[PDB]
Amino acid sequence: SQELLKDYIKRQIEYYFSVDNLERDFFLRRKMDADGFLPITLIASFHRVQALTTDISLIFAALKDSKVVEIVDEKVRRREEPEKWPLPP
RNA sequence: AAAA
Repeated sequence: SQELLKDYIKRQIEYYFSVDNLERDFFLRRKMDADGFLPITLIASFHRVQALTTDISLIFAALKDSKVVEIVDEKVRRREEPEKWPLPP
């Protein structure tokens, strides 16, 4: 239900944080802090996430599971080697 | 917003 919806949200966001996407996603990388973190509310605005939900708690819940990303407070980053990805704004 |  919401469980199915959470799975779609989780895999969509995991794609954004995949190496294959990051190698070409200059916008996302310019919005990273030096440690790789982005506001979860920024990710929430992306078209394919917004299509699935506008419920921020479901977005947080969907990412709690994830082995691809790490959450610290309101921010999210790729778990593996996040500091290699940020770019100048 | 060529899955920012």
